Amino acid sequence: REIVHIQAGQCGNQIGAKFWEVISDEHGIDPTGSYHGDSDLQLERINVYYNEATGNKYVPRAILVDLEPGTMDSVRSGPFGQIFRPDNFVFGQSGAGNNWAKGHYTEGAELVDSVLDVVRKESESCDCLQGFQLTHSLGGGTGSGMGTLLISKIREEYPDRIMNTFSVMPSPKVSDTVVEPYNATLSVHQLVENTDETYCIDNEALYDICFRTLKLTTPTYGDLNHLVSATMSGVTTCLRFPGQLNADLRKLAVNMVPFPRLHFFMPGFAPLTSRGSQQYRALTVPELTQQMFDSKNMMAACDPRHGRYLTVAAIFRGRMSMKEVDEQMLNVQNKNSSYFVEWIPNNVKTAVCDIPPRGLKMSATFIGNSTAIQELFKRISEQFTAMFRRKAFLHWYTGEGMDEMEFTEAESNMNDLVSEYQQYQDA
Amino acid sequence: MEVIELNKCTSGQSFEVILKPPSDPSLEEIQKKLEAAEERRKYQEAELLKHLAE
Amino acid sequence: MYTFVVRDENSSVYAEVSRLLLATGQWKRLRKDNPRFNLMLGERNRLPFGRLGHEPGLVQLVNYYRGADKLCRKASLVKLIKTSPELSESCTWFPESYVIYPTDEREVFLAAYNRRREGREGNVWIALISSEASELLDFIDEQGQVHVIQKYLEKPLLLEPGHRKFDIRSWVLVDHLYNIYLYREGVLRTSSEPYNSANFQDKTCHLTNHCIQKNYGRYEEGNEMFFEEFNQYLMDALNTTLENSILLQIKHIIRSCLMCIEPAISTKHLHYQSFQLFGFDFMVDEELKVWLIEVNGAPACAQKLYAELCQGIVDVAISSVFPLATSIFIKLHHHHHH
Amino acid sequence: MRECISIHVGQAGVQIGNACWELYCLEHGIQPDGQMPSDKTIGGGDDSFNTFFSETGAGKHVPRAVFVDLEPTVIDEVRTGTYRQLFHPEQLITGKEDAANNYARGHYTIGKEIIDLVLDRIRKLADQCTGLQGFLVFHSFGGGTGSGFTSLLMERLSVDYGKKSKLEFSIYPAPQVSTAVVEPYNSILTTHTTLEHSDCAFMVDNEAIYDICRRNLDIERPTYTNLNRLISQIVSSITASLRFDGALNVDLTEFQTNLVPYPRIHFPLATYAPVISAEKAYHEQLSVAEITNACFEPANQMVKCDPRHGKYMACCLLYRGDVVPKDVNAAIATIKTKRSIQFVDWCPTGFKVGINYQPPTVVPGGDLAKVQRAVCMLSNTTAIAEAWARLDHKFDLMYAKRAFVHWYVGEGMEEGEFSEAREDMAALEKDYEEVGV
Ligand SMILES: Nc1nc2c(ncn2[C@@H]2O[C@H](COP(=O)(O)OP(=O)(O)OP(=O)(O)O)[C@@H](O)[C@H]2O)c(=O)[nH]1
Ligand SMILES: Nc1ncnc2c1ncn2[C@@H]1O[C@H](COP(=O)(O)OP(=O)(O)CP(=O)(O)O)[C@@H](O)[C@H]1O
Ligand SMILES: Nc1nc2c(ncn2[C@@H]2O[C@H](COP(=O)(O)OP(=O)(O)O)[C@@H](O)[C@H]2O)c(=O)[nH]1
Ligand SMILES: c1ccc(Oc2cccc(CNc3cc4c(cn3)[nH]c3ccccc34)c2)cc1
Ligand SMILES: [Ca+2]
Ligand SMILES: [Mg+2]
Ligand SMILES: [Mg+2]
Repeated sequence: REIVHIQAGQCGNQIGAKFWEVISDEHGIDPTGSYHGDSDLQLERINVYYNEATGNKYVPRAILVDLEPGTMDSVRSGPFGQIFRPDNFVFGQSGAGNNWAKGHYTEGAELVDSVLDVVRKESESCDCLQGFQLTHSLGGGTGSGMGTLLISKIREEYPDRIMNTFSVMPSPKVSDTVVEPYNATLSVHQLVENTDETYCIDNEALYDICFRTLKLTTPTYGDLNHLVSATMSGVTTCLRFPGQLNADLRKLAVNMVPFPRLHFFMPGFAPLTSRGSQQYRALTVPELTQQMFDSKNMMAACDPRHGRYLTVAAIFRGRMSMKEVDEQMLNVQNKNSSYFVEWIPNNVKTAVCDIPPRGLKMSATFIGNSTAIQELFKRISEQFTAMFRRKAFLHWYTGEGMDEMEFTEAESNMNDLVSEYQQYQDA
Repeated sequence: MEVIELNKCTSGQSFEVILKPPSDPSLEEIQKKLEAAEERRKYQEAELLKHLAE
Repeated sequence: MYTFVVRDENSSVYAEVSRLLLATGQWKRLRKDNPRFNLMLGERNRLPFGRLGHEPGLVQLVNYYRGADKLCRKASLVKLIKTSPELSESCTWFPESYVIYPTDEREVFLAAYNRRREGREGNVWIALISSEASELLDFIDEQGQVHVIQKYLEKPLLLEPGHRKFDIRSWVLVDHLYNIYLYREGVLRTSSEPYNSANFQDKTCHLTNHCIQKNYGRYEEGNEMFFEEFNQYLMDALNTTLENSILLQIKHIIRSCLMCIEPAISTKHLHYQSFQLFGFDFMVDEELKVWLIEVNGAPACAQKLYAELCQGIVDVAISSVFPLATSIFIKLHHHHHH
Repeated sequence: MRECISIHVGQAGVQIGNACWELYCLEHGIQPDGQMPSDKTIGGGDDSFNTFFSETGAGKHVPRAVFVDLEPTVIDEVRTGTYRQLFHPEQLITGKEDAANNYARGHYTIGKEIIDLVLDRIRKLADQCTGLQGFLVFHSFGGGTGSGFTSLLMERLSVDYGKKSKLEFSIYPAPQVSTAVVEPYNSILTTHTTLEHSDCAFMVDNEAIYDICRRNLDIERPTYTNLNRLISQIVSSITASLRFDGALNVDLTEFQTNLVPYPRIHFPLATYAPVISAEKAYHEQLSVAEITNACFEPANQMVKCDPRHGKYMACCLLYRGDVVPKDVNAAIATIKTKRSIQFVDWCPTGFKVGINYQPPTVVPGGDLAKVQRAVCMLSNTTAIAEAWARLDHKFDLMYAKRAFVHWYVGEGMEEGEFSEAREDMAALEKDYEEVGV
């Protein structure tokens, strides 16, 4: 059961490099790709993300994509920069200029076939490929435009393979350019159709968390990425370690996605912690449960009380009473049953892994498929219309061959997605 | 009350006690259903590759 | 914070119970199809008992005893009595009755009605109240479904002033431990027109239902005499009490009825628990001998007693299972050694 | 002597199969390497244990079993398990991709790619039989393989072996031990498709096994290992009459005769006692009367329900250990006057009793304590329909919104099969009620 990882653009590669930095530590792989741990549990399901080569040196099944070499050169000189297969560094020179059209139609189209050659090369080595995973932002050009172009072309060559993504949503609080709503709207259209799981990461939520909880007056992208990497590691725990849960990506997706278009998840994590700030007090199970269900710990700026949970998945890590876990989980549902749909029995499932992450003696990762996610898309839609009603900044796109009608369609499909979530919120 | 059909052996014994008296599809049809469902997949997969072709 | 649901809206009794629960600020009402409940105030027909006690981490309770309809149905009650040895056909406190199916023990009814007619004995029966068999057997076949024929108590106790008929209604509560709680405040649903021994067809003086008789409000407010008065009347008119002359017989009939079916409905070792409010209807003859008329599975209460009873239910039946952060009941128990 | 072939489908089926054959070996004194010192007929024979085991000239006793999963990891643990030498590689069959808890995928999609292979590997066993009775099929309702591929196999077995009987050991889904949400769909779908192909099916609700392990074995959070070793004991009690000398339920045909008067209503309720913890320092051994009386306590049933509010059609009492007919009849007499036991009018109110003097064997280092006498009651009561009511209600809630349906349709299944199956289940609930009230 192998997974092929891809990371596109500036944001995608930086959280992606961070992901491989974190889980490489959990699996005891050093920057040079050599194993150095104590237990053997951290090698039973390591075939999922790593490739064995030249005398038990482990190489990530990762493909690093970008339309400019700036970010990928930083990755290569970074902490775990050496671990990555050098051939898997596929990059252009022109950049995308935070333009979805450049990444999806022109500049990216010129490079996409080169990436697929690496994807194809990795896939054919897998005994049984179970799916792909992508890390990118939706507010830029490459990770947004080319990222979705890759997904569309991956689905064409692998129409029966699971595609999950970790998608960073743009927000005016943490913004690079004003055309982010445009790029995001165009990308969501692509994600609604061609992915099985999308973990919606709002930079607004990551910002508010870093400021209002972690007590960081001015958070950087580095701070924001500590939160993401912790979540990325968490949701893949039970796939990376031997445990109770015998499930591939497909099976996992079947039990979380009641409707094909509604697969946009709210990720959460507890306890919330900043870089460097050392936690001494291990949380009790009641505290882990209460925190992972609190809005303040969600990483999409959406209030779960403004919607209902279609499905919920939780992963507790560390040494704890699995009985106490079941009791506390069953306590949340029975105390707030109005926030869970009644027409999907037992829609809250839990799993436990004995291995905790680095720095914490026990932690919990929250995956919620709430209808409250519509607030996220409604925000993008508002910011989108405000410019589009005046056709502002549109020349950047029409200069790359796009027509106004394609924007009108993308706008309609997301408003459809919003209305879809609203249908099941009132059932 | 009434014990009957008492049978005994080295391994054990069995009996009956009464307290009160009273008062397929063919191999053809299967392979047809399976292959009819396969064509429904092929049609769905085709509409996808068609949609992606556009 | 416990949770509950309501699946019977016509229940005047548990409409008051749902009220009281919400007023404690420790109970929360859910939707009628929400399974994650602690308490269920179920319906009267096809209550899904099979779906109770299958929710992990939820102690579930219901306000009905599954199988308690055998006692609360006239056709079943007669069967239950003359089939169960604990009560037997030789029952002293239950009128002689037979089950008759429209075109069964019809042949058994005839012979029993032989010397009751051709033997100078008194003779009146009830389903319509008549003194001739064919007058009854023709009526049951004319309506539709099964009825019960029963001996009519021709010599009822009569209240003066008025020379009136009456029937006693007792409210009994069975908790999850099958403790049998008799409510101390019962009621006499009395007649206002004088009982007529001759003509039976005018049923305003024979049938003592609160519905039929609405001389209403003459002697009593609502044709409802409570125990404090009925006790005083007995003391003045017959030199006896309510406890002695009637209540001992009532407390006996109640226990005998519920202890009979206990092994068939008890939720002692079940995965879901049950409690239920019953309404026993009794009848006293001139010799102060109490007769059981029927048992009501879904009883309505008296206006005065709604507040007190509906509070009592919460205390012993609900809060006993779900505790929150002198008694109005009489516990019926008796262990005679022999 | 007539042989029986066991078919273990899916994760639940395989791991339970492991637990059963592990227990069978200990009961017959067969070693992990397949050697049975007590068997003096080397190379073959037609004893009662040969019903479940064939023999090689080398003296190895191999199970007449086939393990099938659409996914290697579970069965791989058999290939490398302590009983690895016991089985033949041909008996173990694996795919590469599981059915992902998708009935349609295990039945139509992936099932089609392997159905011919399994039937062949089964035919290899049937060719070694002198007089095949039929098959015992172990699986789960909730699994895609256990539900999807099982129903497909059960259809084909009725074609290739039309005469032979077929019994089921089915795991009814419980939220406490499952991470799945679509199990109600899979359960209804496989029941509808297998119903006319199953002569007798023994259901086991994981909920009941789970609470029994918590209540009586004092295990706070039962693992599948805890659940299976208890389930294996129940299965052993039920199959003991096929593997040992006796005159009650000696062939698979007699199971249907004794327990199943009406074909569709072929789901007998199992109740087992006593279940005693091995860690229990002090234990007073229970009598015939006490263990027999425990067969009428819902807390000891494989499925939680209330037989008091239903009617019996058949009832078997299977004792193991120090028991004689005299004590049983006395126990039955006492219980009859205390409990509510109503039979249908067209059946005699009675009990078929089977006793095996050998007390129940316990897995060394297991959770179960050795007892002097145990019993397993097999009663065909209409009260088991409560399990269908539960399952059909959960099915209705999800399907009214067509939740998860696209996963099945995406595998070639039609939305109509959901309703056909649900209506068949609705007919079944009605059949139970016609008989029961
Ligand atoms: N009692 C018991 N139940 C099990 C066991 N393994 C799985 N189950 C139950 O089986 C159900 C899920 O079906 P599985 O058997 O795991 O799936 P499968 O048959 O392998 O089919 P796939 O979906 O293709 O994997 C859940 O309800 C589990 O509780 C087991 O070892 N013992
Ligand atoms: N054998 C009998 N002898 C005298 N009166 C009788 C009787 N059977 C019935 N009654 C009268 O019938 C009246 C009410 O009838 P009954 O209670 O049988 O029907 P019902 O169920 O509609 C009233 P409830 O709503 O309390 O159940 C009683 O008040 C009683 O006077
Ligand atoms: N969390 C996080 N978000 C980022 C980072 N870099 C850029 N973003 C966000 O992504 C958007 C810009 O996309 P970018 O990755 O620069 O586009 P690309 O490199 O051309 O694919 C903006 O909305 C930023 O807020 C990062 O390092 N971390
Ligand atoms: C970079 C890293 C990661 C990314 O996203 C993913 C990739 C692979 C796998 C997963 C995890 N998916 C998942 C897990 C569970 C689930 C449904 N889905 N239901 C559960 C119930 C209990 C326990 C776990 C789960 C996410 C993208 C990019
Ligand atoms: Ca031999
Ligand atoms: Mg940038
Ligand atoms: Mg499996």
